[PDB]
Amino acid sequence: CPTLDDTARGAYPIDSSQTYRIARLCLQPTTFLVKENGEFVPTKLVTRETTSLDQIQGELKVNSDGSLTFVEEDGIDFQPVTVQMAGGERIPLLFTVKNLVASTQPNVTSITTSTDFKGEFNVNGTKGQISLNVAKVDGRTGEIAGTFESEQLSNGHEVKIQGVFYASIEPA
Ligand SMILES: [Ca+2]
Ligand SMILES: [Ca+2]
Ligand SMILES: [Ca+2]
Repeated sequence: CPTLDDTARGAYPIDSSQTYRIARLCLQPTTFLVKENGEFVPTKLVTRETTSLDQIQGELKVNSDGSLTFVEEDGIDFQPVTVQMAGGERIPLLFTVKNLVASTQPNVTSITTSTDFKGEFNVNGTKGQISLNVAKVDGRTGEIAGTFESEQLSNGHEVKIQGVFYASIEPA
């Protein structure tokens, strides 16, 4: 995924008289865990081409409590991946955030390094959950970066996926 400038600093103010969007969201997985014996255990990513989701975008709606809700409306939000268990089994997994709806804490006055987005998405007839932890904000450009963790059910396996993300926020 893209990265922020070395000098990225400061919060990104949100003007309540304006509306905003996520123009781009990129998820780069660093971690695929598969449940075995009730434990999420690590696997090796075997797919050597791009495994990121990117170009994800959509409105940021304002709720009555001042939180923002991201409604995913487009993007490369689905990627088939193959991982390999320690014992050698190669499992195809579906990495996705399709139909993501994720909200911040209340009373949004600015996007900061303590902003979180939490919500749910659809994986071919079941729900997944995801948390985005913003870790860095460029207040000048609207670029943000952080880490994510999702849980879902792809191909008869309960799967956790973790990694890094980049996004850009801008007025509508
Ligand atoms: Ca453990
Ligand atoms: Ca453990
Ligand atoms: Ca944070």
